[PDB]
Amino acid sequence: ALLKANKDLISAGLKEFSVLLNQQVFNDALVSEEDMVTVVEDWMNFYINYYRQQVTGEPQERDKALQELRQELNTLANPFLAKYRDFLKS
Amino acid sequence: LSPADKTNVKAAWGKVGAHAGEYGAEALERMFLSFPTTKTYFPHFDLSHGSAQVKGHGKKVADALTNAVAHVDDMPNALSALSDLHAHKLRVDPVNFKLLSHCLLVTLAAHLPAEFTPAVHASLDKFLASVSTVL
Ligand code: HEM
Repeated sequence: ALLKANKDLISAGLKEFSVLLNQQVFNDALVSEEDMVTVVEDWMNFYINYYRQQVTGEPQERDKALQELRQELNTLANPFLAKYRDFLKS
Repeated sequence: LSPADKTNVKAAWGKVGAHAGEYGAEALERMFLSFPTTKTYFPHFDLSHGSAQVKGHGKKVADALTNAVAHVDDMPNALSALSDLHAHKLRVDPVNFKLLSHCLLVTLAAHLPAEFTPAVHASLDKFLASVSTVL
């Protein structure tokens, strides 16, 4: 109920975000858990600041679309961080 | 790197790397800030007296990626070879090498909000992560 326009926009960034996440090769990270978080948050800031110019509508709905996106980007990032988290012990 | 992945890199870099050479000192700084760890040692560029070296360096990064991206088909070990040079001769830890690429991609997302698209970033990130050694 936010807008048939930004509704799909948010869906696009989450697909694009998955191919990004899914193409990651852990054997090639050598980055700590601490910095992997930084990297991912930069990737999310990135998408938000990107679609911030793509969201359409009025301010009320504007901030609303972004907020849902970030909520979703995290939902994908969380499993990612966990799997990577379980790349230390292993 | 699939035949399609390579076509996307050339496209991506084509439309976004034209001024990459101007973001040396900035990508370096983003790294020092976002990743403080890389800041404890860093005996490079003689920063104490300058910005000239990290600036010139920023040019080499862009030029190298340009050459490397233009030759993904024929010279798949360009980045690999370059990375080894840093890791084995220049005293540059592969993670700093990897992080500066990230901070360089971040800088570009800053300076080019409508060109630096999600797909443009994934297509470049995939190329940059192809720093292993190919055979
Ligand atoms: C984003 C990844 C990077 C790329 C693509 C890159 C590329 C290059 C290239 C093409 C050169 C010239 C090599 C030659 O002599 O033939 C160079 C030199 C050098 N790089 Fe990097 N580099 C990267 C990251 C880094 C990082 C993170 C550091 C650490 C501070 C670093 C430190 C140096 C140093 C000290 C030299 C010698 C510079 C000079 O005196 O010209 N590089 N790099």
